[PDB]
Amino acid sequence: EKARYFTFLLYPESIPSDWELKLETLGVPMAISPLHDKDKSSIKGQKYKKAHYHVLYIAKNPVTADSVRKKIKLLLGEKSLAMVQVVLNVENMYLYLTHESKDAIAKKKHVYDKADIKLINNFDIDRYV
Ligand SMILES: [Cl-]
Ligand SMILES: [Cl-]
Ligand SMILES: [Cl-]
Ligand SMILES: [Cl-]
Ligand SMILES: [Cl-]
Ligand SMILES: [Cl-]
Ligand SMILES: [Cl-]
Ligand SMILES: [Cl-]
Ligand SMILES: [Cl-]
Ligand SMILES: [Cl-]
Ligand SMILES: [Cl-]
Ligand SMILES: [Mn+2]
Repeated sequence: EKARYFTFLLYPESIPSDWELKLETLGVPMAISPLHDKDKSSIKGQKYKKAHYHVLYIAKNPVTADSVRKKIKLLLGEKSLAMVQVVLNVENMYLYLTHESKDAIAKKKHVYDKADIKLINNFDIDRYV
């Protein structure tokens, strides 16, 4: 029930305006997706999912997803995050940030620009695969 690689979603309405600088205070590598403003909705009668970011988070040692959730809530506020997911395939999850994983492309998801990925704490995907 512990892991090193995690992902979670952040939504503009429920994060502080200085959320990115606050993540920059943590001591773990992260990759932040481009803004996902054009993802297809799962809600009957809507077109777009609520604009959000995806964060790929690399713990230093094996930890629980709950521990990561509590850490981000203490940093960004209780309303900032509902849950944290474990990542088992870190390369595919990195590519998912721009919907360029094989599964994202199979599902015809909206492709984003890799230039809009933000790396914190010298994230380098080659180290984690
Ligand atoms: Cl930290
Ligand atoms: Cl962006
Ligand atoms: Cl850690
Ligand atoms: Cl951690
Ligand atoms: Cl833990
Ligand atoms: Cl995964
Ligand atoms: Cl997918
Ligand atoms: Cl999509
Ligand atoms: Cl596209
Ligand atoms: Cl890249
Ligand atoms: Cl750095
Ligand atoms: Mn998305």
